[PDB]
Amino acid sequence: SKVVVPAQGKKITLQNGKLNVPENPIIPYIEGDGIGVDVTPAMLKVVDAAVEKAYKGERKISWMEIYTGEKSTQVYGQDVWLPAETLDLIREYRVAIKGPLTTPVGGGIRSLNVALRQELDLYICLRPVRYYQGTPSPVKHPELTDMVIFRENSEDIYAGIEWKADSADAEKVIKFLREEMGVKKIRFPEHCGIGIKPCSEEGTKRLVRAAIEYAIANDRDSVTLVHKGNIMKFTEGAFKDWGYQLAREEFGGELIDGGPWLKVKNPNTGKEIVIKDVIADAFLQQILLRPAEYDVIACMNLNGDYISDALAAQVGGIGIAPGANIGDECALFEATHGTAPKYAGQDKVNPGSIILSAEMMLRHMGWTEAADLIVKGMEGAINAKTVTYDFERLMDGAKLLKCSEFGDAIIENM
Amino acid sequence: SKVVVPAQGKKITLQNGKLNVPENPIIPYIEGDGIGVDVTPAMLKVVDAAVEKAYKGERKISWMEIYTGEKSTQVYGQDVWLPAETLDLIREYRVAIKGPLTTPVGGGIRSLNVALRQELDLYICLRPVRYYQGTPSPVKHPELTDMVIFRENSEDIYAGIEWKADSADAEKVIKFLREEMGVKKIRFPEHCGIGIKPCSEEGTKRLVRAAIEYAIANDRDSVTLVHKGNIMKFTEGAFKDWGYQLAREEFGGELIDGGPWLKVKNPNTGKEIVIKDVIADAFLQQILLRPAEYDVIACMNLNGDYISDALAAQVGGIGIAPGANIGDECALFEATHGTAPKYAGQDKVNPGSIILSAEMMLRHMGWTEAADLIVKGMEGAINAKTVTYDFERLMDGAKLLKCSEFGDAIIENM
Repeated sequence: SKVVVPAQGKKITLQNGKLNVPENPIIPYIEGDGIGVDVTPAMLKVVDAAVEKAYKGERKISWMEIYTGEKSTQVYGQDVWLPAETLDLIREYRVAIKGPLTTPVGGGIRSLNVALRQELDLYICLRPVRYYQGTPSPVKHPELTDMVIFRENSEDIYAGIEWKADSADAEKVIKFLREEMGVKKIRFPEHCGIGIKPCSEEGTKRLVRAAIEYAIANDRDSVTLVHKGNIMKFTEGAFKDWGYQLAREEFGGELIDGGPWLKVKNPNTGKEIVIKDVIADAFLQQILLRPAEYDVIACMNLNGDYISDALAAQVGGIGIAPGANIGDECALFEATHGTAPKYAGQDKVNPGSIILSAEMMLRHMGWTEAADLIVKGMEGAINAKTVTYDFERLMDGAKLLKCSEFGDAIIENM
Repeated sequence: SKVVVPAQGKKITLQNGKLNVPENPIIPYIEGDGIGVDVTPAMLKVVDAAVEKAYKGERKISWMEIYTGEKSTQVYGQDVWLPAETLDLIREYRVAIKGPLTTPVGGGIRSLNVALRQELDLYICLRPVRYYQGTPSPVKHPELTDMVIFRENSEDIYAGIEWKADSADAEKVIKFLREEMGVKKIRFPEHCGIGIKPCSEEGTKRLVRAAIEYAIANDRDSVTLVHKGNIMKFTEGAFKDWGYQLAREEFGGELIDGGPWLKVKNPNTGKEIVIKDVIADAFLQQILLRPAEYDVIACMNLNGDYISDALAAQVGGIGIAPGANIGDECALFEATHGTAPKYAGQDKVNPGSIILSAEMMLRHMGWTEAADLIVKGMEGAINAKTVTYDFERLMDGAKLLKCSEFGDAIIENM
């Protein structure tokens, strides 16, 4: 209704579990607030150059701007932060990409990024983190990290189920817990906020299934379920058990030694994938001390959030980390950093996160060639030390490029 | 009743907020399971040598063994994992120290370490992490880390309030949430485990109060409240607001710029302590990229758990990290690592965690001199590269010592 659909261009189609991508697909993009105004132009330009180069003019993306966040209120009016037609247009065109998003405080508005994930049921937050050679790192051996994070997106304490201290609601549920359920375990029941943490069987088996499948499809070496199950037995500990059960039941997993670890034979390469588990706080220690031992990771919403932010910091990629939210019916690729308003409009932030999310988008579309040209470009620009301000501070002998120019530097190394 | 109280020795007394420590105090210690059998002898020996050296024979600790964990079932019978008299004896003698503890699986027994903390209301988990010069680290600059963690111990999802998927209880609370509270936000209400997350005003203001107080008493530069409040507004976000409120209300905090940060003038050194906050997942990134910016940290139970484990890994101290659980009526110092049963009895694990917890014990008792001799010993043994197996693997040119012998090496560098 305020989105203008491209006259040239054809909708991607879902013909039962498989994308049928035309040569001129319409892709919805959300520009993003803050520095989205800098990074999203850089991404449209390098993706265009990568499909122009890989398919020699046969394929072309018809980009369609849709709205969410601060720009949505400037287009539809001050009150609409998430238009109902963004949800419909992402549902319809199947794959979309977005920049950083501002959620307002003061108006009872819950996180717009988590709202897109939940409203569209994009239950997989996929976070690949690997080291790009030559980026400045705080650790001695960043090259040892090559992990892919499957974070569950639709349950955990992120479901937003909570009531304020001293609200009627809070008083009411605390009353139910103490009188009807007999909980004598709340230390101070007055002036007390309450949050609900759900974890279901369906919720964890659909995310773990996608994790093992990813591991078979890419011949990864192991799947690690991380959980804090010693303290949370019926939510986090239920996640590890349902995950091992699904590896037994659906993938024909077998005990290594006398457990708990399983082996799943890859039906294509013949190799064995270890299904193991580690407690979440020991895992935060293990990615730093023994990163080469881990590969595909499956975990719940909050842990997945902490794990990927932590891992993206140790490989030097807080600003070049890609991400995707994948459901059964659509997928949303995204800059995983914030809107950083102080730099907005200055053409200086790193466009690397949304560009590498666009290569995840292209690879998902089946446009592997265009996608390999982007990570080729990326490795070469970073190796050339022809780099953005955030990388140049920490490097010696680098050439400082604006946001837009690092875009050109990715095209030059293609 | 099976503890034998020392014939020589006198109880420490609490004479309103202040410990009155005799020259021959009786200290309860829990030996610990697993490698507790190796580390606790090493600690009794170096603490004895430190008080013998500092006070030239005037002071002496009368050690009293009390029981919890696997050793408790060998002394009181197979069913008693936590004797009621351990709780009483720690309450009574005021300060105790413990080794690692085995919680059994299969018998519905919840974490014995969290049970001691809750049952005794030791609401402060204090975790000091600093780098000891010369220990092998995975990061380029471990020397930049000097932080003290005030983790809340009595609320959060750690209160153990949860019900199994498909249990009657679970069905009942899910029914209450959907019908009486109107929650349409649980994605799959069948086969669903539920955990409760409480956060009260009293609970967070008593921990934040102790954090600021610590900062005044030791002239630390800042107190950072870390929370995941953008998603959990009424538990984690309530923690940051109550913490800033307490810094305004009780410490006379003033706005820096136009907020949110506050300044608290130290009434003894005249210096300004910054009260700031950072989101928990960005913080996990910031301790690795800008560790020199943080100092005292205040946070809830789960975050505090993750933060300290992560920070102890980057300074090389997964096995030499000390810790304390402090309440208004008693304190329990502890090895913060696990029972590691494969090494138990072999005299090879690092006794460093429980020894540095004993220096926290001595400092708490007011025996500062004996306590400075232990960290003097520690720095010198580690600097001598006269070290335990876990440190020697990662170092070149080290001399390998058994557990007991690293104890002697701490006494030799005193």
